[PDB]
Amino acid sequence: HPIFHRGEFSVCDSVSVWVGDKTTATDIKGKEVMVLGEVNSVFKQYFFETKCRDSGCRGIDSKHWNSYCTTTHTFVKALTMAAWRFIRIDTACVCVLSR
Amino acid sequence: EFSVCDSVSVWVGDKTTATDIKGKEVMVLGEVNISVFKQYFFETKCRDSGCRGIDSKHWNSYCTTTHTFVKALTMDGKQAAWRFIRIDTACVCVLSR
DNA sequence: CAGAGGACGGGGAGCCGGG
DNA sequence: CAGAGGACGGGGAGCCGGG
Repeated sequence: HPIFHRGEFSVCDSVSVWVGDKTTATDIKGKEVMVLGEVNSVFKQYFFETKCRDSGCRGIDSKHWNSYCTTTHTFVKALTMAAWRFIRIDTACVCVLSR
Repeated sequence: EFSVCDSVSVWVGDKTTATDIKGKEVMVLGEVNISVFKQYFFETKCRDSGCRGIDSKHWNSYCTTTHTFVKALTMDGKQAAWRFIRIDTACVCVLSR
């Protein structure tokens, strides 16, 4: 999904990228932290990030609704400065409504 | 304000099995070392009709759970291996017609 | 190191989790 | 075990990434 060959598409478009160069982050606490290049046997730290691409979300009933596309976040462990902590990684592009 | 597709988020700390980024089933180890830590994962997914707020007249629609990839310490034979596994991460709306 | 309401959700840092 | 195209997206295991 979306099942393209069947004509499907997201309400909000996203872009996904692998992030190998991360140096600072906001942690789960809401505080800014330094993220290490490598963690221990030894690995580079990589994060899969997915952001809103781009108004309004596609396919919305504008007679009843305001809408916008926004980036939501998950929490992924990372070695940070040394502590093993949850950090905010962008993860989807979802559609939020009102009025 | 609310989502077009309602999600539920939860902490999971009892994951023994998962699908890895290759598409293959793998065993997830209880704990990982540095001082030891349990592996917990943040998982978000759809709860449940179309999505909410959609122009029904013109569009079919459904809510679906999307996934991200998170490293975890996994069993590979008699060795430990640090592999990306698939984790539910959001609920989004897919359109058609 | 010390939870949860209203119906036609709730345990572990101002943390994660609204016709 | 060695990339990318139509236009009013592209590098590192069937892997990640459509009026």
